[PDB]
Amino acid sequence: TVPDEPVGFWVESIPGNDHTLLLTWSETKGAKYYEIYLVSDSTYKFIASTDKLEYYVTNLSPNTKYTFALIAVNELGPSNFVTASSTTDR
Repeated sequence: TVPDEPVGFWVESIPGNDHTLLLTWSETKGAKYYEIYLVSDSTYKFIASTDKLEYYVTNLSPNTKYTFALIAVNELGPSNFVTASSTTDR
């Protein structure tokens, strides 16, 4: 089957850094990789694909609320999307 939807998707600050966010999520049944999107103007814009359980999104603007969407993917297809948000507030 396609993978489960990831859970525990969190967007975390990096201490003293207002240009980066650390995304993390749980290990997901069936997942061969994960794909991350930025939710921008109520559309999804590709950011990265990874086989890890975390990803640093860099070159962000300070004082901005960012929302991301995450899927898990295998050969059969993707899971549903899950979202999470945080800010780069100084």
